[PDB]
Amino acid sequence: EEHVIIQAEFYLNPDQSGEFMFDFDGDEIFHVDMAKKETVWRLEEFGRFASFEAQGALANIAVDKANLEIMTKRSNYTPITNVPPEVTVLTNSPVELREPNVLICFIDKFTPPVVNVTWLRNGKPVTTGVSETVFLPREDHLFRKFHYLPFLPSTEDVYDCRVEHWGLDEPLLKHWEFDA
Amino acid sequence: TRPRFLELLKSECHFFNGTERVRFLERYFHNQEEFVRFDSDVGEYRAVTELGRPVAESWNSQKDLLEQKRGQVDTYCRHNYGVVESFTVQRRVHPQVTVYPAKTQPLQHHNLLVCSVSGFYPGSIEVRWFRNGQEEKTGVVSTGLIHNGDWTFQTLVMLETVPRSGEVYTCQVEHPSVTSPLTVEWRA
Amino acid sequence: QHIRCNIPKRIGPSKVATLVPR
Ligand SMILES: *[C@@H]1O[C@H](CO)[C@@H](O[C@@H]2O[C@H](CO)[C@@H](O)[C@H](O)[C@H]2NC(C)=O)[C@H](O)[C@H]1NC(C)=O
Ligand SMILES: *[C@@H]1O[C@H](CO)[C@@H](O[C@@H]2O[C@H](CO)[C@@H](O)[C@H](O)[C@H]2NC(C)=O)[C@H](O)[C@H]1NC(C)=O
Ligand SMILES: *[C@@H]1O[C@H](CO)[C@@H](O[C@@H]2O[C@H](CO)[C@@H](O)[C@H](O)[C@H]2NC(C)=O)[C@H](O)[C@H]1NC(C)=O
Repeated sequence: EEHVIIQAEFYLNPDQSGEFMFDFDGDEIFHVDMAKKETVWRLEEFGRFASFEAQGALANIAVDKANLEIMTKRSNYTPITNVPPEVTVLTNSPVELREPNVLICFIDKFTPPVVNVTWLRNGKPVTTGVSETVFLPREDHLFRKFHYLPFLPSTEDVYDCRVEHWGLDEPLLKHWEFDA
Repeated sequence: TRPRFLELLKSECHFFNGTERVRFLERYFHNQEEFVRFDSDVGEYRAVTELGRPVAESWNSQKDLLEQKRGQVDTYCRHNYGVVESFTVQRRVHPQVTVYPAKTQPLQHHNLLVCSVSGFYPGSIEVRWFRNGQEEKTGVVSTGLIHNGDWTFQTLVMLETVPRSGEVYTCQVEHPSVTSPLTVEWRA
Repeated sequence: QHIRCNIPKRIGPSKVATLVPR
């Protein structure tokens, strides 16, 4: 296969959370913000090349939830088995003192799609300019997710990506420090 | 906390040689378990597990539903390829390349030469190390292909070597964004 | 220029929502 486009959607109970997104060769083209009924492109420029009626995703989620209600009953209410995530923290590119870079926390191979993620600097939470992606699909049907934190490299700053998952016995933390 | 129940739906469109050969798949999952699916290669729904048998039977008896699904390769898959083709399939971003020393042990000195290739797209790439003009393979280690989640990729291909005065190292990068291999030399 | 979505099929006619087991 030269290319693959995947329309992925899901609904979860009792959290009552659902997502709808299109993936192209592992990357996200866009997702729909349920609450706002708006199409959110992964890259700004995409909204000038195409369009999608967000209203359709809401209709789809309605069906997925209805199917979950029925399949939860027919499966005798057997709960999903928690699968703990694998976390990786790396920079967008080689680090250089006083040169703007970006820290990336890559959470992969886990389910259900629910996680608490916090960027810690020297042990204290940081939210300045932090961004994230929705839950992305995998061929093994688990989930992937990215978290970003733009920072200014320094030998005085230590970072950690703290991740919490119901399949994890304790908060998982990944450390990162400038290599001097 | 409490038990969770997850329903998953994936509609897949697989393309081989553009839109010359296209395959549509509609897959239903419950708690990570695929129970029923439509595959354009078959033309009807097929149960994947016991839970999906009654579902396949009910859906398959509705020919009007099956006809619509049989037309997705054309009015869904090929249609969407046409729309995003220009900024996805044809997307190309040149890689940034840098070579620098690193230590496999903060103790002693630099004994690793890193060829960093970043910000590129698509993910398909080839990196080779050369010492004094001869390709080196036995001492090469890498992070493998790394996806940044933002339509860019990167990879670190490290050469385990102890530089000596006079030696010349060369990192060679081959990628769809360029019609000629890119090279960065490093001299000890 | 318009991306189309594929529409899933309802497994049943039931329009009931029940509170999942504790
Ligand atoms: C999950 O389904 C199984 C089998 O359908 C249930 O197993 C037993 O079912 C009988 C009635 O058919 C009950 O009298 C027993 O108490 C059940 N034993 C157990 C604990 O497995 C099972 O009850 C169902 N799960 C639940 C607890 O709802
Ligand atoms: C994310 O964090 C929240 C808040 O700490 C977690 O919710 C708590 O979970 C504990 C179980 O260890 C309960 O005792 C608390 O009552 C919960 N707080 C409330 C009121 O919501 C939640 O479990 C975490 N989610 C994940 C996926 O790790
Ligand atoms: C690759 O895909 C093309 C269609 O995009 C297949 O068809 C070729 O199409 C070109 C023009 O678009 C013609 O000039 C060729 O004659 C076609 N191929 C032949 C020889 O029939 C092409 O066949 C596909 N490649 C293969 C061999 O699978």
